[PDB]
Amino acid sequence: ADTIDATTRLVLRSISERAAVDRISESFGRSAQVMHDPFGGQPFPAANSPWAPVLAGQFDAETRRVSWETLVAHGPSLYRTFAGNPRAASTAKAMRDCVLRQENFIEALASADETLAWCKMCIHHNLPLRPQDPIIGTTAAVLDNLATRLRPFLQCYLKARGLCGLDELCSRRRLADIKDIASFVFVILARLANRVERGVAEIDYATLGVGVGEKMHFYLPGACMAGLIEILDTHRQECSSRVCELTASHIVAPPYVHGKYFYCNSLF
Amino acid sequence: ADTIDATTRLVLRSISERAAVDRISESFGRSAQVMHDPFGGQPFPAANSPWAPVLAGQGGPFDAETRRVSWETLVAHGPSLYRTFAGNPRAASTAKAMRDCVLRQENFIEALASADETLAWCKMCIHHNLPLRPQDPIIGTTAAVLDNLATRLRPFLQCYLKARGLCGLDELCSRRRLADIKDIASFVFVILARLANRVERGVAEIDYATLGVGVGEKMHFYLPGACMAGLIEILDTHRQECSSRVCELTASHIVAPPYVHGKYFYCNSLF
Ligand SMILES: [Zn+2]
Ligand SMILES: [Zn+2]
Repeated sequence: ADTIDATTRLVLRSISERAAVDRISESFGRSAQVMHDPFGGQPFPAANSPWAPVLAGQFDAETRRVSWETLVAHGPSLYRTFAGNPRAASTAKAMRDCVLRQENFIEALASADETLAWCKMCIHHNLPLRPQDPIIGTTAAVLDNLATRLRPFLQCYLKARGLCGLDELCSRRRLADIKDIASFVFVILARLANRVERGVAEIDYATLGVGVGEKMHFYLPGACMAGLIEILDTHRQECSSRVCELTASHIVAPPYVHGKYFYCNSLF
Repeated sequence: ADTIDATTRLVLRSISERAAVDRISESFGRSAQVMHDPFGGQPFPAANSPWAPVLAGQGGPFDAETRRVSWETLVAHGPSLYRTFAGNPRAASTAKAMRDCVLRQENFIEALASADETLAWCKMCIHHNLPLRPQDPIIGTTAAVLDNLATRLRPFLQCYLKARGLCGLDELCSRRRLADIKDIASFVFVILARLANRVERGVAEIDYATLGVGVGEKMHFYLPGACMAGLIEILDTHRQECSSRVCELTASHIVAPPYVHGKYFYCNSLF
């Protein structure tokens, strides 16, 4: 019969023996210490780089904003910085992974666009797509973030479109399944993340839906953000579910209104 | 061959034709307006309820210290809130929808607290021999705290679970077997996955066995606060058995989330 074994039950209760405010502050202190100088004195070289501000171990969207034209011109420089500094890149990748997994909804949308715009730029210049660089390497993080936030909404929305469920889209990972902006974002990110996870040497352009001799003309920078905000707004015109309208609305307008009832902690 | 069809490419490119700063302000306005009075005329009745503060469309952010209860207080006052949930299905569905959104956007410490809130609530129901109902706002949003914690801890747990000789995160949440529980991490994810599964299957009431509790038993193995205390602990101690620098970095940044590095640009050509 399936059950929690006796010894494990003791392990779980024994948590109380080592739980205390003091112990918590000491444990936090050790993690805080790690975050003080994570690059350990081997940051990205920033000499003569236009990306120096974001290469340092020192984020405001508007402050770090670039036009597409600027990304085309200076993109290769950042690409070369990533490729030429493996230790810093692994550091950066680890940190970026955590950032993307805790970003709010608007921030997550921007990270999705940062990812695809970065791929668009590489394809524009006929550069290989490098799974090991910090941006492509953390595709799964923004995918996971967006899936967690949008899953309830997409359960209804994707049904209205007559499309596969979110889980199905992300497991099938077929270009042929893309029929709207939601399926585009999740299928492409899922395809990209899957290639990264398998540890391929480089990522085929077809992964991004780009054929031989073509470029990523069907994606414009900002489309993830603009597109997903729009359907969160417009789906209510075709849907009679109040629960759905609340869900869509609260994603777009996140200030807390209701839903927490108590905090109970007997241990510290 | 596998390709993005031409019709869909038209749809995708047309996003630009409608994208504008104004349009975004208008859309945000419509969502903000819904959130002005989400219970829309049918709030929880709160007369002579000790839970009145958290039953209204509150005016400001949830305060963990103000809304703190001892286990003894939860046992005493729990049945009242339970009765309010069960007695007001329309208000409860509204509450459940909002809580689901909250839990899916909470930060790591908040997520831990919501896991304990969920399990302590279950333990209180079991204490009183009350049915576990999927329509209950707290039980009903189990999947939300599950998804959030999984998103945040997945890279850490890949290494940690392997060191403990346990199943992977995905396997744990797929198999959903009590026999796979051998530590706090597997406990939290297996139990939440089991509970979330019963919720989505729309059962009348959820068997206590779902939470690993047999006939007449009281969930002795769970102490309120164990999710938060336990998971904070392993994020601290795993580095002692693991030689990986980047794993230590991952664990530390989860515990200490202020931004340091990792974002490179913002590019939006549409608005
Ligand atoms: Zn809907
Ligand atoms: Zn490790």
